[PDB]
Amino acid sequence: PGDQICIGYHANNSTEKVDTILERNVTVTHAKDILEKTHNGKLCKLNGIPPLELGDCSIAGWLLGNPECDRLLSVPEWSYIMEKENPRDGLCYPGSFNDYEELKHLLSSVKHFEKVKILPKDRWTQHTTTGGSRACAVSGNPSFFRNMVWLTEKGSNYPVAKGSYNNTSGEQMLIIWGVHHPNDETEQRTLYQNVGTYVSVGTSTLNKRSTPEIATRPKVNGQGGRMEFSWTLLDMWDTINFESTGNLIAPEYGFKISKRGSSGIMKTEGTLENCETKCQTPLGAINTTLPFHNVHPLTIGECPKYVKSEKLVLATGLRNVPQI
Amino acid sequence: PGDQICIGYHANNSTEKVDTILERNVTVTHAKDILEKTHNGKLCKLNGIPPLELGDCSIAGWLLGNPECDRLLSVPEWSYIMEKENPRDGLCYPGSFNDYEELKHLLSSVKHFEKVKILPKDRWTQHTTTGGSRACAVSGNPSFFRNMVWLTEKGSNYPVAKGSYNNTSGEQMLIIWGVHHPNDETEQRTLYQNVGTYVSVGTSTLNKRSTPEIATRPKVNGQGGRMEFSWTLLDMWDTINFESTGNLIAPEYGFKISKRGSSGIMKTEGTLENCETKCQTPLGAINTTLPFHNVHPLTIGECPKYVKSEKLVLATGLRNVPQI
Amino acid sequence: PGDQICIGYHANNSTEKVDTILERNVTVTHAKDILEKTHNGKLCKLNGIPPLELGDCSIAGWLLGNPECDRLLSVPEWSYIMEKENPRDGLCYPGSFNDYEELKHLLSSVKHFEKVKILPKDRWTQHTTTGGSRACAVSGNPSFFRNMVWLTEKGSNYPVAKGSYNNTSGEQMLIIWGVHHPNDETEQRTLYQNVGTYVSVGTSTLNKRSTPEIATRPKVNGQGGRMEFSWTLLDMWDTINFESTGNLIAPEYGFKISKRGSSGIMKTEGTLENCETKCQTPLGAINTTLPFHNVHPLTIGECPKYVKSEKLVLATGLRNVPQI
Amino acid sequence: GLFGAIAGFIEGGWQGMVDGWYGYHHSNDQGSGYAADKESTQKAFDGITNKVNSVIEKMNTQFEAVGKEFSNLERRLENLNKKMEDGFLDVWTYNAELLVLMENERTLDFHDSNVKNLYDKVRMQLRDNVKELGNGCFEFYHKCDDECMNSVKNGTYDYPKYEEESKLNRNE
Amino acid sequence: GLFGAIAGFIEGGWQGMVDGWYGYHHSNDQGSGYAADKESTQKAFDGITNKVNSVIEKMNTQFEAVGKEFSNLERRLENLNKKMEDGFLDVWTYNAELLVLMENERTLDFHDSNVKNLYDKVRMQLRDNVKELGNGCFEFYHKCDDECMNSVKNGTYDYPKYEEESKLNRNE
Amino acid sequence: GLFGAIAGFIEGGWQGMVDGWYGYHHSNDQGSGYAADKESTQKAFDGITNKVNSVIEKMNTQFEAVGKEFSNLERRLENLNKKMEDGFLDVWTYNAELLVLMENERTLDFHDSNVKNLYDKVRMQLRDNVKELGNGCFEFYHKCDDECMNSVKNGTYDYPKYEEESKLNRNE
Ligand SMILES: *[C@@H]1O[C@H](CO)[C@@H](O[C@@H]2O[C@H](CO)[C@@H](O)[C@H](O)[C@H]2NC(C)=O)[C@H](O)[C@H]1NC(C)=O
Ligand SMILES: *[C@@H]1O[C@H](CO)[C@@H](O[C@@H]2O[C@H](CO)[C@@H](O)[C@H](O)[C@H]2NC(C)=O)[C@H](O)[C@H]1NC(C)=O
Ligand SMILES: *[C@@H]1O[C@H](CO)[C@@H](O[C@@H]2O[C@H](CO)[C@@H](O)[C@H](O)[C@H]2NC(C)=O)[C@H](O)[C@H]1NC(C)=O
Ligand SMILES: *[C@@H]1O[C@H](CO)[C@@H](O[C@@H]2O[C@H](CO)[C@@H](O)[C@H](O)[C@H]2NC(C)=O)[C@H](O)[C@H]1NC(C)=O
Ligand SMILES: *[C@@H]1O[C@H](CO)[C@@H](O[C@@H]2O[C@H](CO)[C@@H](O)[C@H](O)[C@H]2NC(C)=O)[C@H](O)[C@H]1NC(C)=O
Ligand SMILES: *[C@@H]1O[C@H](CO)[C@@H](O[C@@H]2O[C@H](CO)[C@@H](O)[C@H](O)[C@H]2NC(C)=O)[C@H](O)[C@H]1NC(C)=O
Ligand SMILES: *[C@@H]1O[C@H](CO)[C@@H](O)[C@H](O)[C@H]1NC(C)=O
Ligand SMILES: *[C@@H]1O[C@H](CO)[C@@H](O)[C@H](O)[C@H]1NC(C)=O
Ligand SMILES: *[C@@H]1O[C@H](CO)[C@@H](O)[C@H](O)[C@H]1NC(C)=O
Repeated sequence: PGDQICIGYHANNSTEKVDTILERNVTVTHAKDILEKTHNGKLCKLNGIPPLELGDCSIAGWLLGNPECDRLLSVPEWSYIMEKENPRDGLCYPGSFNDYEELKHLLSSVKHFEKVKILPKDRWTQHTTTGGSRACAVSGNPSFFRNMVWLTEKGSNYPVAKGSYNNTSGEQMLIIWGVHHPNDETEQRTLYQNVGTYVSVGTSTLNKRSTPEIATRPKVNGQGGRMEFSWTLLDMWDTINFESTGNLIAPEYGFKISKRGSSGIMKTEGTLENCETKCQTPLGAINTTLPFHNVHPLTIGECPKYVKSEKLVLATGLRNVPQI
Repeated sequence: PGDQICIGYHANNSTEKVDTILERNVTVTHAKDILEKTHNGKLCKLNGIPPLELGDCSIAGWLLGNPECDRLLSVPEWSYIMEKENPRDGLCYPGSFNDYEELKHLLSSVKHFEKVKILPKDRWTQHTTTGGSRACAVSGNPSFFRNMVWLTEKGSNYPVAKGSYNNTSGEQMLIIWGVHHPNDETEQRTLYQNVGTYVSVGTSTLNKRSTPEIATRPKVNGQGGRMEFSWTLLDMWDTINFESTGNLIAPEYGFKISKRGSSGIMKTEGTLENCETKCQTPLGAINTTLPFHNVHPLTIGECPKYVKSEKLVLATGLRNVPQI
Repeated sequence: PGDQICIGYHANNSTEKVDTILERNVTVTHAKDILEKTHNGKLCKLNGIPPLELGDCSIAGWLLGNPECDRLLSVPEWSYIMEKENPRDGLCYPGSFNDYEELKHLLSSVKHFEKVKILPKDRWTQHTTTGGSRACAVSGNPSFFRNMVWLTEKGSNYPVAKGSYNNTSGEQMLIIWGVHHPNDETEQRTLYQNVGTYVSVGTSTLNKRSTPEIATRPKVNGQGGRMEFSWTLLDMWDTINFESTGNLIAPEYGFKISKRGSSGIMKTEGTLENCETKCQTPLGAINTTLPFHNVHPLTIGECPKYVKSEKLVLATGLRNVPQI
Repeated sequence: GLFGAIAGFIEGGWQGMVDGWYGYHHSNDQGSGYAADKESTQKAFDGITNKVNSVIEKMNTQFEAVGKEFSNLERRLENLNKKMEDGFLDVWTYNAELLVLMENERTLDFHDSNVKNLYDKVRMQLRDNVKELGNGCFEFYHKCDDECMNSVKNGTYDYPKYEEESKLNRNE
Repeated sequence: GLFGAIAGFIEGGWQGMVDGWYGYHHSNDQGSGYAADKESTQKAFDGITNKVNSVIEKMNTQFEAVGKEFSNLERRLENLNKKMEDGFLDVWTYNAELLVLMENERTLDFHDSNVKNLYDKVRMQLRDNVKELGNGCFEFYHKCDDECMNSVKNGTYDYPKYEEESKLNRNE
Repeated sequence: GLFGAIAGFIEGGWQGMVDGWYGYHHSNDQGSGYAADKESTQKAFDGITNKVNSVIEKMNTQFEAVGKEFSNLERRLENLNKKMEDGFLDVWTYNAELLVLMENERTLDFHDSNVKNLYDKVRMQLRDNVKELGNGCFEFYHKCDDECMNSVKNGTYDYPKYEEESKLNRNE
């Protein structure tokens, strides 16, 4: 029996397993897990920029100025917006908000507003502007959405109410207005004096109008009346004209779009923690170099790609075969 | 010449063919067809539960109570709904049905209603309720949708008509109402006495109103007038208020959602047969253990996955090679 | 040392490269590029049929008959429609066009109209029909959309205006109408005499109405008023009835659909050249036998399949290996 | 094929071998006959079973069309819905057809490999105690009775045992 | 490569073999020269043709974008339409690019297999009538004239015919 | 496996070979030991690195869900959006899982090929100067000291150099 040389391959203590088309549960010498499965369970700043935490406020509650949302009257630039599934503080005086989901979608490309006092309340010299409701009470007295103006009768008269604003602000501006639909004729008379009224809004492109509807409805927050809100994005250098014989809920402000970019509304019951991330999910932040994750499909930031997989492991080494 | 041993492989009489990337029409010793191509040509019960067969009725004809649809006045739980492409019996008094496709989509998650008499007709003590039309004639006399009430003048008067219902039924309830748009002023006066009327509907979330439109239109089923129907899903414990000075077509009933689950409307001209299936298509029922089928993309039940393929055959055995 | 035979493989001067999963930049003896990357930079006839070149006109400008679009008053069959991103000549009298994008989508299946004079202007014997605007001026005098009729007061009266048309044309017919929303009461009185007017339109299936809105708006093309246009596809053998007490902008014509088929609106600033193609993109025409292209995703004609790829090259030959 | 055995150096298949995919035909003084190789057949059978299950399983949350209706004023939305549902249909038909082609290819090559590997296993055990005829057969330089044939077929052939006798016969 | 012939034990290719993908170079008393193997080249040519057609054909009902427009109050619908059309674009670009990579891989290995199988076919026919040099060449133990070379190249080499002469020369 | 070496004719792996995927164990008068083959290991390492990058890279413009909301009167549109976003999710999960399976398969076979090719390279160089034992080992017919072993391992074994001595020893 002479000198010998033998050809062979590496084995080790690895218990790493992979699947193939032909065979499942194969032990290999080396493998690469390419799926991130972990997150930190926290809502964080995104690249150092905090989200806008609405708390118990809805998007409508914020922009109208529900008095329960006063912390939000001036807010800095945000990276995403946190909204609860069913926020308590929205339309405190009950009603509706036309094209509300379109407005929320707009917010996915906006990172900051500058609130501009476009129609200062003191200029309504022919109408009462202090009107409020117990539905919006503050410290036990009637009040109202902070950003809006409830025009009512003055000296027992309501002349045609006309206001206009030319957007010279340098960017497109979000403007909201409403029409009050009273419960009954007493309400209409005591508030407006006039009957058969309308609210007209007109820009270069929009012409929307309303005749207020008097009708008995179930009480919501104490009120059978409703306020129906609408909105528009007023282009640079365009003018908006409001004209009404009664029932106008006028904006005092507009929200100039002051920063644009990728953002979004995250649905969460949680609160911001003192943490930093490049990738935020509703369940928590991800910090990984891996190319895939299975944490949640709705992520904001510089994220890995989401898959439903429970495992994604690539073989790199060879079949790990028991020694002889 | 000495003893021999030879290595070889199986051949047989198989004519089964498969394709590969590299070669087409390869005969193999064994193969597995994974595509179901057959069905029984019948509409069947789905897991023992029959579909709702509308016959010549549309969804609107059923829910309004077109008199041609009286077999449908009380129906048990269904597994799917069969509707013809162009059902004859829908809006017998002509008109429109707002958000009709949204209503049909709702039905894809509903498997039963309980029809509840929410606004009994006898309680309209200040209005006439026997109103009908030749467009809805039964046995040669004017009649009307069975589930609805046409309020007209009584004693030559039409006072404000107010009805309300609080949904205490234990589930969300579908409620339909209409507004009559007359052809002419004669019609409006003889039916309602009043002019410049409206129909208002209000819940906690919905505030929809109408001013009836008097106008000459082509006759449909004999009538130039129209009835415009709308609907809502009234939440548990919410109230609906109807208020009208004329032209209201009131519901007498609501449809409480009494069973929920995966369902759907199948478009078919066919009729139910005495057969059972786990998987129904519009062309017929499928009974297979195979993972794919190519019968039709719109299936209801526990079905294989649909592909457009004409064939899907997996090689399992080897290339079947002619003997030597 | 004896006679020899050797087994080997082809090499050549090829520098063609391909990628695999395992290795990038592999030189092969033969390869097949399957991706078309070139186009001719021109807008062309498609199979000998020219596009409809709108020039500075929008779809609305064409169909209403903006006087700046008079070249388009009669147009032959087209293969596609070229529209600029922001055409100058649309609603010369400012306003809106309801369901405008739905109308544009309809055009993706229409290749020709026959314009039919359905409501000849001379039959409005009780109303003035010569009304025009400086917003639509021609040769320094007021004019109006060529296909529409502005009904105004005659002899200081405006009786109920009624017109009707039964579609006996043999195909479905596109019909457009409008309502004028004046700036002020002077306008309303001088034009119509009547106040509290309406425009009603009714077919077998459509019942749409309007109350004109008087309101101050920013001037567009000199005008604070607006015209709100709507449209319908009138079925064969159906009738349309117009009825108005003022503010009706009536069609004089309907557009009978005279050819149907795959078409589309191409967005382009370019002009038709004297060239022929089977495949048109907004960047230019493609002429290729290759199965894929990367030129632009929006193509019209018999085209290859679009992919975002920069390269798609299939190896056909073997690894090209340096001689010994 | 890829491994050169099936329809290759082993030119044809055996109608007479009915109890497996791969195996043997032996010829000696005692007689001749076919026999399947149990081990390699079973190994291939399990691989193939796993393959068919894997292909099926990867298309289990495949797209399903859901019936919806649209008004005559919702033609864009109708078209979007149609293009979506048809688009997914085309993707999944592609996934299915491509997968079946690619895997059929590999299945046929897998069997080819299995035959080649079986041949080579036998070859590497028998060494120069036999002649390689080039047609899948080996001719023995020593008499190989039924028990000897069984040892070849179960991988326990004893080269040293016949080494002496074979080399004398190869040389004489 | 996978089969170890191309850029493997056959270290380089032949610029001088111009009429096919695989073949022979022979050297004897009469002379030397290249010749393509017609049968194996044709077989590979047909496989490759089928492959290119199959890859193309599986992406024939591939997604097409359809131009639609949306109002300033239909931004969600616009975005849905965009995400859909772009989503399908990305899926089909993936299908195309992946398919071309995976199949390019297999194409190069296919040629490698074809060379290996050709070598082995010749080897298994020539047996010990030649020396295997380890570089793709066989050196004959008997003189092999042009007609002899042609029989090797068309698969009709007669081992028994030269068996006697070769074994004497191998041993002397 | 496909190439019959790993868990094949080379029945087990080596815990003692720690500096590469494939290589040698030698035994002579001077001693015994393991050594990785640098060239074949490096070649495989680069292929595998390229593979993992390619699989990752082909799913880089993969679909992303985008949060949108819908009214109680937009249930069809909501459902369309959901079916779309879920549909793409399922397609990309499929692309990822399938790709990882198919490539894992090929990775294990790639290593098998690399071992087989290394064995064959050594075999085709050593020729009849050794005995093929059938277990991955070659037994030398001439003494092969450490420098001789190194020449085998770097592919510069000199057959002619030992040809005379080996043939005498094989025959005596
Ligand atoms: C609204 O304000 C603008 C800015 O003061 C008015 O004037 C011009 O509008 C253009 C629009 O392109 C601006 O870019 C210019 O800055 C202005 N040009 C000048 C020097 O007058 C505009 O006229 C105002 N609108 C109305 C209805 O008066
Ligand atoms: C409508 O009916 C309900 C049930 O009778 C009324 O009363 C409560 O409503 C709550 C809502 O969450 C129900 O869950 C309870 O069963 C009721 N609580 C009790 C004990 O009163 C409701 O008030 C009615 N609506 C109106 C407007 O009166
Ligand atoms: C509109 O015109 C048609 C055609 O003249 C009228 O008459 C029939 O309509 C049917 C509809 O299916 C057509 O197919 C026939 O050509 C007509 N039949 C005959 C012989 O009268 C229709 O009546 C008209 N509409 C109105 C309201 O009068
Ligand atoms: C492999 O095959 C050999 C040859 O047949 C087997 O040896 C025989 O085993 C059977 C069953 O015990 C009996 O016929 C004899 O005991 C053996 N042969 C004779 C007559 O000596 C052997 O068992 C097999 N080995 C393995 C590992 O399966
Ligand atoms: C394989 O090649 C051999 C050797 O060339 C062929 O035999 C010759 O055939 C040609 C054409 O008929 C003639 O040169 C002679 O008849 C043969 N050679 C001589 C000189 O004897 C043979 O035809 C080929 N066989 C096959 C199956 O193709
Ligand atoms: C292959 O291996 C051989 C054997 O080890 C190498 O030859 C030796 O090279 C080293 C470094 O120069 C020294 O030990 C001697 O010069 C050589 N051996 C002796 C003692 O003669 C050779 O360099 C290697 N060749 C290649 C191409 O890498
Ligand atoms: C995987 O294989 C190991 C042994 O290698 C075994 O312990 C385990 O049961 C297997 N797991 C699965 C998923 O079957
Ligand atoms: C498939 O092959 C068989 C012979 O095996 C032949 O009869 C038939 O023509 C082929 N069919 C096709 C699709 O070409
Ligand atoms: C591709 O390879 C060639 C040499 O064959 C080389 O010149 C070139 O740099 C390579 N290109 C890339 C993309 O790296």
